[PDB]
Amino acid sequence: TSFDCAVCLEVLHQPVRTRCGHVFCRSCIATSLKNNKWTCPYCRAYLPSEGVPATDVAKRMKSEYKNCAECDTLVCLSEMRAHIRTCQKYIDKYGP
Ligand SMILES: [Cl-]
Ligand SMILES: [Zn+2]
Ligand SMILES: [Zn+2]
Ligand SMILES: [Zn+2]
Repeated sequence: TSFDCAVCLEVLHQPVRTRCGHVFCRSCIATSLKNNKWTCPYCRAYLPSEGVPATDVAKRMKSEYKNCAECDTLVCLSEMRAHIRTCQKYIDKYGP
């Protein structure tokens, strides 16, 4: 599915595309590179940088809605991170 992150598996937040064509949350690939420099955490390809903002994916996420996995509220994908931040059922299940 075009809208999940290949490291955390949640709906993408600020999607970034790496030179190898993998798409991750900006913070997810930033933290991966902090620990294991110059490597894609999904396919292990050489990365000279975090990548570029996946503005095609960000655009499409504005016109997509999906149910939160934990409370079933229909949420816009662009706003899903903000939803799970304060979703009590999510917090119940995964912790703060
Ligand atoms: Cl709803
Ligand atoms: Zn992520
Ligand atoms: Zn990759
Ligand atoms: Zn929820």
